[PDB]
Amino acid sequence: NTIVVAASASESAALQYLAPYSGCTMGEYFRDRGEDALIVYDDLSKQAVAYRQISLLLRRPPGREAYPGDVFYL
Amino acid sequence: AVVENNACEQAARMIAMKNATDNAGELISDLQLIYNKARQAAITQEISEIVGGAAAV
Amino acid sequence: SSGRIVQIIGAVIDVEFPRDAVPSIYEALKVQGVETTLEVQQQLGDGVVRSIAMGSTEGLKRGLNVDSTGAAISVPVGKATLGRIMDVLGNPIDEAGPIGEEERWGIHREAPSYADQAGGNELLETGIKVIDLVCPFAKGGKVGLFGGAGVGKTVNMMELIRNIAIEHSGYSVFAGVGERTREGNDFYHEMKDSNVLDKVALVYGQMNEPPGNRLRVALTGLTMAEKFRDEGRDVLLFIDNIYRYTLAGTEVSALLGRMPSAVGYQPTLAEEMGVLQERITSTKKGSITSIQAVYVPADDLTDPSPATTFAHLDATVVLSRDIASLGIYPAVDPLDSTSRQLDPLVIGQDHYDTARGVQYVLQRYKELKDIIAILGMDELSEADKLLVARARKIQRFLSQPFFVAEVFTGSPGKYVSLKDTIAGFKGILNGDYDHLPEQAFYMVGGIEEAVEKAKKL
Amino acid sequence: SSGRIVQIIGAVIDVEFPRDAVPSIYEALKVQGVETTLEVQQQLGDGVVRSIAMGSTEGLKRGLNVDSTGAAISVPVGKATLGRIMDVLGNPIDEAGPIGEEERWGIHREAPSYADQAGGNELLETGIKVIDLVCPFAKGGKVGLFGGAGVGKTVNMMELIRNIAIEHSGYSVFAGVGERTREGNDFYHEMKDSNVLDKVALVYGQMNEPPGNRLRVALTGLTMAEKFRDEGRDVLLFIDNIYRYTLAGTEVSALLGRMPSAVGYQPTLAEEMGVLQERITSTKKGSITSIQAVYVPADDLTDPSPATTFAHLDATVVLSRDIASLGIYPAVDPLDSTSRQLDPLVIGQDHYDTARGVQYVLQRYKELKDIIAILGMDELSEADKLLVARARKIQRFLSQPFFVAEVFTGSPGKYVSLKDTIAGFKGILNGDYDHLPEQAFYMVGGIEEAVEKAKK
Amino acid sequence: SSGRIVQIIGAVIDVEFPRDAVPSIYEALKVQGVETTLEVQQQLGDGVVRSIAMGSTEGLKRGLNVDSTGAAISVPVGKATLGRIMDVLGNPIDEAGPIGEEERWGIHREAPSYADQAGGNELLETGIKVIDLVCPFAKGGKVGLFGGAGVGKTVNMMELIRNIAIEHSGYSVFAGVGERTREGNDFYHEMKDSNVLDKVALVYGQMNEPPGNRLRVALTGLTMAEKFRDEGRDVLLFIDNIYRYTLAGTEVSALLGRMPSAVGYQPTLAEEMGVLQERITSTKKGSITSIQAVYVPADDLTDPSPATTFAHLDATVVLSRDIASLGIYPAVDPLDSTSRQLDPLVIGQDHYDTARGVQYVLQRYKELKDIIAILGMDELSEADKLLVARARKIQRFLSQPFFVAEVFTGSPGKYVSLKDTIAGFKGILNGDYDHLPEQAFYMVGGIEEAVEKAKK
Ligand SMILES: Nc1ncnc2c1ncn2[C@@H]1O[C@H](COP(=O)(O)OP(=O)(O)O)[C@@H](O)[C@H]1O
Ligand SMILES: Nc1ncnc2c1ncn2[C@@H]1O[C@H](COP(=O)(O)OP(=O)(O)O)[C@@H](O)[C@H]1O
Ligand SMILES: Nc1ncnc2c1ncn2[C@@H]1O[C@H](COP(=O)(O)OP(=O)(O)O)[C@@H](O)[C@H]1O
Ligand SMILES: [Mg+2]
Ligand SMILES: [Mg+2]
Repeated sequence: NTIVVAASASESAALQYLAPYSGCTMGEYFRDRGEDALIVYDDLSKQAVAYRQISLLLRRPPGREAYPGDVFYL
Repeated sequence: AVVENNACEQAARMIAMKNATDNAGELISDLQLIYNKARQAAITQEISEIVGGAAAV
Repeated sequence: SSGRIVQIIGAVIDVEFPRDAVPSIYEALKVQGVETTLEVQQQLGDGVVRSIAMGSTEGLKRGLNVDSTGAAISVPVGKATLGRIMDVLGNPIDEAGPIGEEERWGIHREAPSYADQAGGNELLETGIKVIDLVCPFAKGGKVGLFGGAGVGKTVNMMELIRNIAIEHSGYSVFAGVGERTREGNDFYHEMKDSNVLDKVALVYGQMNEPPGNRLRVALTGLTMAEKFRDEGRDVLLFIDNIYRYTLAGTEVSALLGRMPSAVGYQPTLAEEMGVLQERITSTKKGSITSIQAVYVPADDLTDPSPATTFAHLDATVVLSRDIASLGIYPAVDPLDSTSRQLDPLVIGQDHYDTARGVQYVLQRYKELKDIIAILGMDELSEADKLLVARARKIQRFLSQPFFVAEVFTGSPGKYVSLKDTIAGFKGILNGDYDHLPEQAFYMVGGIEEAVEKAKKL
Repeated sequence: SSGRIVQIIGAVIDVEFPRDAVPSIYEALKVQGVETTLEVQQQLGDGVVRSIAMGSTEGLKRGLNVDSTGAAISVPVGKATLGRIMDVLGNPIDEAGPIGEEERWGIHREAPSYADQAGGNELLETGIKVIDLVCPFAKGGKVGLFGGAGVGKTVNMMELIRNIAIEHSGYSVFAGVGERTREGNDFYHEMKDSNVLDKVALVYGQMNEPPGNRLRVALTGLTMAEKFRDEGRDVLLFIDNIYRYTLAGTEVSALLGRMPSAVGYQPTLAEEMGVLQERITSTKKGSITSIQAVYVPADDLTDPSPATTFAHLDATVVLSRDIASLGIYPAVDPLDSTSRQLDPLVIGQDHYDTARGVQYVLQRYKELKDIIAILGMDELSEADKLLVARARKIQRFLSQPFFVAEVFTGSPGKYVSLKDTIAGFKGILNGDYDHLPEQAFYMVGGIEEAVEKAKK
Repeated sequence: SSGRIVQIIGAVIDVEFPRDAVPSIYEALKVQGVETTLEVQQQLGDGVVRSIAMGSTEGLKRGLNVDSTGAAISVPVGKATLGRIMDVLGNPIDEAGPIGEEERWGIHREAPSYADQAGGNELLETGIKVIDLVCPFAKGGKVGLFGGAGVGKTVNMMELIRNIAIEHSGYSVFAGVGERTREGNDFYHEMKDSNVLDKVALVYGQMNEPPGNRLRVALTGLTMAEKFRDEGRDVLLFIDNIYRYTLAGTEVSALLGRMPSAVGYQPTLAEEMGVLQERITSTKKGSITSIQAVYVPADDLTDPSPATTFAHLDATVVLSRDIASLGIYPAVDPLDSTSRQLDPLVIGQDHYDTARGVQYVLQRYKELKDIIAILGMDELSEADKLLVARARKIQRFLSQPFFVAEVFTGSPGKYVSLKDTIAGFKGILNGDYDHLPEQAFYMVGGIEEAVEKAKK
């Protein structure tokens, strides 16, 4: 009954940033056809660390704890 | 013997509350050193964030 | 003449125009072929303007032609906005067709003048006991509901909308700024079921929208409330999160080329706060009663964003994390919340001595709590024991069941009048209920219900 | 073809190449005169690569000719590495001749796949009472020994090497990453004197080295352990300070042109930790059991380098300066040390119930510290007084004399089996030794030695 | 050759010069047609120097011609500075005409060398009994001065000025760093009415001045004290707050765009403290001894500004409200004041035994005062009552009439030598004067004046 989506620790930070949106799209297939789905994001903090790395290496200007300003929007 | 034991009870209560006041002041001095360390670290972290934000703009 | 997009970094887009046709500051711009609007923030020189999108940047490329409208973002105003849901641009986001307005207004405006100001002192009864006791509201006044995440700002705002706006003879504007889509749908069906929706205009920009929407949606709602105020009417205005206007201004700020101020904020924090807050006020033409809930980050009232919001309000209601964590709701801290109408010439002498007596007994018990936590109850004097028992009964009697919170408590809600509140708190303060247990005053309503509950323990 | 040095700032050297001959990322380069090895990190454009030297940069000038080798840094692997000491480049540093290897492996490779992962929960007995009680180990598992400066990390690892060597018959790789040169000489002469040197391969890049050597030496030791794992063996990997890999990535980070992250760290911190830590695992071909010492800066566990290190491990042993200041060694905080093998379907219900009861008694003792400091033990209730008495006997019985700590004290070391540890802590928790004094529970092996120490 | 102003941002002015006539670091520049002086901080390249204005920049434009003086800021030195108020440039700010000096000196110079140190640990006699007994001053030493306002700081400073001028044939220089204008006018009129104005040279750098003036005003007063030291004298130098010197360094370093250090301070904090404090020494010609009042930020002694300041201080004098409420003047706490010279290798065994005996008797009286407060005088023994009587006699003998306080006390002032202080306090400590009442020991000079006071 479960799809497992994995973006582990030695993979690229882009795939670690894009894994909750991809699993959300896979969960949203069942939502759009009148069925019910449940999703776990087991670390959103590590997704924020991966997006902080991508934002610092693109030289976007940082804020509190060197996180980008759009991280709440993330 | 009962009245003299009551006076000895009040003298022991005097010694115990003086000891409780002194140990409370010892814990206050230790926590004040921890507070001054945290205040200095908070000022240093806020200045590092302001300087790193200003260097990227 | 038209410009072209030269740079897209996040929500911030740079457009190059010819040198005789540079758009002004806060001019709306239309991207050709994609349904997106840009608002000009800065003029950078050499024909280049820097702007924020009022939509998603996924379909945008460099090289796209951009037209200028010659004016600011204009939204519909009038009584055609009543009963409708609009976005930041004034387009309808229900499915009820087009808005048939007769007038459009730009969202950027001056504050009213010093000579235009008018302040009354008429009391506005709420039916919540702690709000009627320690923070009395004013008709055409400004109300803040400060508090952290989860302490009850939205439930308190829904109880004030039930106890004020349903029996209000005038019009209302609700502005959802950077909040949950589920709560926005829940409120629309609640005003639709109660036959109240025909007097209320809804303006929504949710938390998943681009930062440009969340930056201007409060200006859109205030523009419709300004048209209703300058028509001569008495207007209500509810903003569920005015902090989200600030936070979206954080999100664009260093990408606009600003160096950061303290605690990571924009350096223009107080000026952007004052430009929005100085237009909300009541004038000599009409009156606006505004209720705004203010988010407090990590329950820190000395964080700079709520500390700049504290000076703009007439009546401040501060919700405590500690009191909600003791299971007590509405969870208003009665020592940290003040009001300008807490004056003996406004509410009378009796109300003022009851409120200051409650605050004195609670401030005394705040200093006695750790002493009972270390040594125990028996080690105090007799007046301390009587004052701690009367204070715990005061802290349980400040609680109240709500009509909008019956899905959370299971128990029905109560409306308590001002005189019932003053008589009940005076009866607890005078020692007329020193024989009842402290659990009899928890979630009851009037003082008679506490007496009825004490016979069931 | 050949390039020319255009920039030297510290350990970081920019080399300009011709445009059809730009070397790849992680390619080794050689300076033509001095034979300094460089390793390419970035391609900046314009023919220019940005690299990190594997050695000293004093004496180098702009304009020197640099050759490219065409491949990465390759170290000797196999049977010939055993008994030998090598540096980061694979050169021998033990004055014993060349290494007679048959193959060399590059030090950069990918992690093994998800389908190649191996599960297992077979218990590894360590002989240390607190480690076997509250955070037990597994074969093919991963161990962190967290702790601040001078709290014991190396003493515990030397005891874990000595007791894990009893029931293990395969090979071992020991990697010194940024620690004391005197500790490397002592461990080599100890293994050479007791004739276990021919099973252990030694790699050392210590505190005296330039930060490229400290940045890349753990990859060399892991490459040798990966060759032993991919021959189908069961191997032990010991790394003294993995924190010192990370700090070497601090020292070159601003010289590589990066904007700093929080508290001055590199922005690629979790990715460098993940790319190193995901190669350490057991696979279906063979198994690696790994013990790593992990430094905690300024005794702060919420510093980002240990806080990123915590989720890469199966068992976590946290040491404390307060417990060592009470005189208790091996100084393990039992309320901060966890492992995934503490689970009733792995170790049984009895051992799990004894460990949960010990942690309950120590947590309720930790909650009474300020009220015991202000008013004393006399104003507690009677069950609270009994629990403080049993808690001090548990805290004294968690200490143990070590075989490697025989030089510090003169008391002989003890090996305690798991059954005696479960029976002794169960007998303390049940009330069987409420008549014993608490100082009889200090620095003994079994509960029977506490019984003989009580009659003295 | 002259230059032109190219940039005005606040008090920071950039001036462009021709390439063969770039002026030196710390050179004084003059704007043509205006009364504005600039001090060069940095050389930026292409002839452009970055400088700090020593006044208001309102009304300055780009394009103004700027002349170079060829040297640093040069102040008048010698006997003509005595009795006069001056600013940081040495211009008079009293309305009393020009200073008639014979010599001008620049304010930047090195510390005296290793071979120019005088040697030994020679004491400076102040004539005050509590200072020469409990916290003795060294020649070339540094004195931290603590306490608030209204407890007699200014009266102690005028008495030190009068004592070093009359009894030791030396001079004094006051440097007010961050001087409030109301208190400087008050201090000037108090020194006219106490006849000590002609013994001290006054330099003020006021609070409403830009922070380079408040940075260089102590160097101006130290230059005048160096000329007085090089005439063969023993000089006192008073610094009104050293924390405002540190904060003016923070402000000047923030205006130049330097990256700030820990807790907000300048990264050159210890160096800018050391350039000022290493010039205050004892040399082979004469000595300068400094008295500097210290503010502590947030009551934190481990803050970087008092931690850098306390590394240079040789003594501390703590002023107390509770001693001044008892009528005892000067209000120096004998238990809280410390000295590095209070050491039996420095001052001998006899002075050390008398001072530690006085400090033990006052500490035992301090705890017995709480005993008398908790349970009454009947709890104490005969030896405790004898120590209370001797301690009240010691506590009243620490008071002394001053020559600058004869309006206040209504008595003639006294100068007490160190020999008479050690002999008098030894005579109280040995029980030689137990037959005298305690009120004879109040406000006299030596112990013989207390003996003739107890006949009246
Ligand atoms: N008056 C109340 N009675 C009962 N539960 C309440 C009350 N107010 C809040 N709560 C509980 O706390 C939650 C958070 O309240 P909410 O108004 O959503 O907080 P906020 O808007 O401040 O984030 C509610 O959903 C409910 O579970
Ligand atoms: N088990 C032990 N018994 C006695 N002393 C110990 C023990 N463990 C550590 N110590 C003491 O602590 C010191 C530091 O230990 P070490 O392992 O070098 O610490 P770390 O690796 O954390 O820097 C030892 O040299 C010794 O003095
Ligand atoms: N030596 C002294 N004898 C008598 N009274 C003194 C003496 N020194 C100070 N006082 C009293 O203390 C008060 C404060 O002195 P002052 O030096 O002016 O402190 P501040 O300069 O901080 O105001 C004076 O008004 C004076 O009455
Ligand atoms: Mg809410
Ligand atoms: Mg070690």
